[PDB]
Amino acid sequence: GAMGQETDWRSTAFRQKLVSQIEDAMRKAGVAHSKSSKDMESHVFLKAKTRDEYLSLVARLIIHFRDIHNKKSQASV
Repeated sequence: GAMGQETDWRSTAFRQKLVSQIEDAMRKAGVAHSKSSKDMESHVFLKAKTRDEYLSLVARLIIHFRDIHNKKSQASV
């Protein structure tokens, strides 16, 4: 798989993998404004209080991206 535990979201592998996801969704999402994925993920982390807060804000971000590019929906940035 990838990992067994779940009490170390501060691990490089963790943030790393997540960073790639956000970068992938954005790419296919077709957007441009903020600094960059790396910068976006970094902010979310420092903005989060726990592995949940981050994983939460991250998911919403990725999902919102898929919708914007998905079209035929609301999509409000």
